[PDB]
Amino acid sequence: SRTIGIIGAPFSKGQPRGGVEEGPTVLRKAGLLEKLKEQECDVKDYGDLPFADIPNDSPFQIVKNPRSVGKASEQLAGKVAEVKKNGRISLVLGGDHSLAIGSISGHARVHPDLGVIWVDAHTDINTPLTTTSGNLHGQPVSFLLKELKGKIPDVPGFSWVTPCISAKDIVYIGLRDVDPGEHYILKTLGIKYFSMTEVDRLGIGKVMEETLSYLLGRKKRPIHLSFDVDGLDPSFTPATGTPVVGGLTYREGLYITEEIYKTGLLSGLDIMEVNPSLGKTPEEVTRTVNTAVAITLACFGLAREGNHK
Amino acid sequence: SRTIGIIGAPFSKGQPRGGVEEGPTVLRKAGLLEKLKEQECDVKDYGDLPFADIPNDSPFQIVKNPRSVGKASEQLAGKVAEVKKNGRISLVLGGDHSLAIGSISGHARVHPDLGVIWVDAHTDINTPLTTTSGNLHGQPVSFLLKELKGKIPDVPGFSWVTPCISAKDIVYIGLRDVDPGEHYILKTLGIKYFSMTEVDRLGIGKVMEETLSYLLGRKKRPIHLSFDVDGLDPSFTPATGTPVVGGLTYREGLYITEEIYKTGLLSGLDIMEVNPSLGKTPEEVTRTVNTAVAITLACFGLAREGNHK
Amino acid sequence: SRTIGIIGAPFSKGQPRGGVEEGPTVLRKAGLLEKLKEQECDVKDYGDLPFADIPNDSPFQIVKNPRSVGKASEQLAGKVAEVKKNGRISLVLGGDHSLAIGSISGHARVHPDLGVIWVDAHTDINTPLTTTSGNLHGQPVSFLLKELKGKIPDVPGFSWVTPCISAKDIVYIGLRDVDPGEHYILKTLGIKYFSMTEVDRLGIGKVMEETLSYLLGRKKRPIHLSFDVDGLDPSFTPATGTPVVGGLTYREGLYITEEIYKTGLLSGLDIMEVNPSLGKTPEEVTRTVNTAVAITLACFGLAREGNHK
Ligand SMILES: N[C@@H](CSCC[B-](O)(O)O)C(=O)O
Ligand SMILES: N[C@@H](CSCC[B-](O)(O)O)C(=O)O
Ligand SMILES: N[C@@H](CSCC[B-](O)(O)O)C(=O)O
Ligand SMILES: [Mn+2]
Ligand SMILES: [Mn+2]
Ligand SMILES: [Mn+2]
Ligand SMILES: [Mn+2]
Ligand SMILES: [Mn+2]
Ligand SMILES: [Mn+2]
Repeated sequence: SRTIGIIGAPFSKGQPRGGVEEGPTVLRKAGLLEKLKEQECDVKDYGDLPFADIPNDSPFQIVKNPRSVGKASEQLAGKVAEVKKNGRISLVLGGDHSLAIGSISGHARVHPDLGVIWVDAHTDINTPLTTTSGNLHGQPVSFLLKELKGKIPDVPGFSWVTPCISAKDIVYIGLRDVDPGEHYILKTLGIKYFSMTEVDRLGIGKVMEETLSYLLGRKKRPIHLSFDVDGLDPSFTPATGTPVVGGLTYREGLYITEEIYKTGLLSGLDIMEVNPSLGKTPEEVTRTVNTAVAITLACFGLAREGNHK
Repeated sequence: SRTIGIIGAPFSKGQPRGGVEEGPTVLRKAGLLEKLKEQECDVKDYGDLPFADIPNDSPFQIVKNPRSVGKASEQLAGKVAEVKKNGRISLVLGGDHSLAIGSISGHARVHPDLGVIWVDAHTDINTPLTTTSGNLHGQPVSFLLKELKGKIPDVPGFSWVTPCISAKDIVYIGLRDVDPGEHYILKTLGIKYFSMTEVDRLGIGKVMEETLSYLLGRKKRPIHLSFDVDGLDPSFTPATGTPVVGGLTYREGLYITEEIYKTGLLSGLDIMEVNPSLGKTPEEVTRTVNTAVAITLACFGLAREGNHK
Repeated sequence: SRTIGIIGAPFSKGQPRGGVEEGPTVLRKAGLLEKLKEQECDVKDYGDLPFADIPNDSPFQIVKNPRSVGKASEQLAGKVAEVKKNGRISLVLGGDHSLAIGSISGHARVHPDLGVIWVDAHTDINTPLTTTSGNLHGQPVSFLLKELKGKIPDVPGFSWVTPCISAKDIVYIGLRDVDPGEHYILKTLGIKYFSMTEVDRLGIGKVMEETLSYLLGRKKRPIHLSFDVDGLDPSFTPATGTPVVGGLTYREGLYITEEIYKTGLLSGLDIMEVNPSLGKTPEEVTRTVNTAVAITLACFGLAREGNHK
């Protein structure tokens, strides 16, 4: 089969609300491990990463906690390279999407040929100089794209970073709130994306066929799914830091993941931006967490038509 | 036109919660008859079947109320054969889906060439030996399929049963919670099914075109729609005994039924698993019942584009 | 670019509930102007039309307030012809859809070649003689269609009306509650329509491609989008006078409008039937209004993939 390599990443300094740290904990408490075990893959829990805080982490321009966000990805990258070394799918239950920098970097150190599918309401492709909020959870892709090196200033904390993925190797699914600058980068660099407009016109079925043919056409290769829980509509994942109406349906989230599983090329997965302290009610938290687990489970074989040994 | 042959079937011993008996009553009280009359078909109410209880109905292995569930279908089968004899569409407003055994049997005694469309979140294809719950409302198809005879043990109450439908003659629409054994039967026997995954990939439009071409391709023939209210999402039919998230939308339920009506081959209909005592609030009950009536009405001509004489 | 010509039309006598008058006000207070200004079009606010009441406006048969509804459209028509004269897109934030009579008339006096896309749960094609409610907000299309002249009796208030649009030049999107007589007109006249049934079968993507090819096939030409807020499901626009379940999703409303914008042929827009006094709660009002603004904004360039100068 395909072994699972779990990695906790309770980090929240890539953004303002500290609750996303709760992510790994709640995800675990929801029985994620035994459910993956109920399925058919070996679960190797590498535990939760201990991110020692950086006492004097002054901002870079408008960018906050640059050193914390940077060392957090650095640790994670080395962590992801090890699970991928022990021949496994890296499964990061993170806090804020700024961790994708480390997740994808450590992943690419083992399989530099990987292609990325980014399910998000946002592009998270802002740079230190285009950012207006200064939150690093909305800039991970800029530090990763090869075509943007030269546009990324040397920020404290990211000297280790080497642009690992090119414009032609990533696909966005679910966009609906892209910054004017981010949109400029999408269109200028020619990044493949399926915003809600496209999902509406093609239907999720044609969307998945097209993103997979676009990435797996010429050559088969490792697939890194970075999944931001806010890619789905707030009625399904309300306990997230930046929710936007008109998102992917419960069902569309499962299709995406069931189709990615079937390629048999999943190599790394990120389950990001879940923040239970942001659910209106205790059920809003339970709804967001269960949808996140259901999502993760489809990535590893859980199919709605059924399964059997 | 096409005459309607209504049949009440207030039976609940095919499962654990006794409220599904309420089905016929609430469905009637919702004005189902006068609304069908407002449309263009003759309504002949054969009343509600009186299912005398079996005093000493001991279990078969783990299967409960086998004799009650069996005689309930037996009566219903003979009842369905009569309405189909008086040249009409049999319309069973049942309790639990175990009644499908009788509905489809009595139907096939008149038109053994019928093809079946099973709208459900479940396959209900468990046998007495594969069942874990032992509830007969999740085993009707096994007693019906010809390819499973030889696998079905002789259960008290079903000596009258003769496998009437073959694997190649039934289509599932809406699956999302199939047991590991049920999935084995689907795949082994090669039963046509459109789980939520397929509905997501093809869209309900291609799904209906494909299930109808699959059943009505070679030859036109009587169509039996067995509709489990839980085939639709709990946000539309919450007052049911086994609800599952990610189901058919209000709109998708109507399309299915509007397309089935248009074939002009509807011959039998089952409106199952509605249980008002299971609605959280009085409106949860009203929502589930009205959606059930709206569904039944589309089966008989009610179209969203409009109608006229 | 394409200049915007805003027109307030706080009129409610085309129907029974007086709250729709609130429309222009709430729509404005929601920041509609500055948001359109944030985009890329010149906003010229022609203010809100003052509809002096007609003291002795007795009914025509069963038709109520004929003289008020008629003079309201008459003023509006002359108003719409002026904005269209100052080279702009007429944007009417009305009350009840009876105003479409004036909106489309004054529009056609400037561009008689316009084609119409009518997003509604209803056809609003009843005549004075087929109407049963006698509310003029459900009869605007009959006074407009050229093929129905001869069927429209001379009603007090509409002597100025000259059938401006032919059957072949209008497309309906979202129908789900058409009167038996209205359906007769649709089918008899051969009006192009995509009811919810079609939206379900084709998907909104094929629907928009087909309605645009149907109208913009032979020749490009001015497009008048008359948008009834009730065309969308009540879960998105609950504060409307005649809501019907099974409507267009939040996302489908945006696709329609994003695709219409892209043709670059939008010439007139009506944002009708919003009635805040009909929202159950203050958020039901806010939900209906924001969805209406989001809709209007997509008509003028707001795209979910993003925008930039
Ligand atoms: N465009 C916004 C996006 S914040 C959302 C971040 B994330 O996708 O990770 O939740 C920015 O620059 O902060
Ligand atoms: N697979 C379950 C299904 S229970 C649902 C039954 B019915 O579809 O009729 O609601 C079982 O064997 O009890
Ligand atoms: N068919 C109904 C429709 S009322 C709905 C009007 B409107 O679409 O404008 O909201 C009638 O004749 O009053
Ligand atoms: Mn993100
Ligand atoms: Mn996001
Ligand atoms: Mn069932
Ligand atoms: Mn079921
Ligand atoms: Mn209208
Ligand atoms: Mn309407």
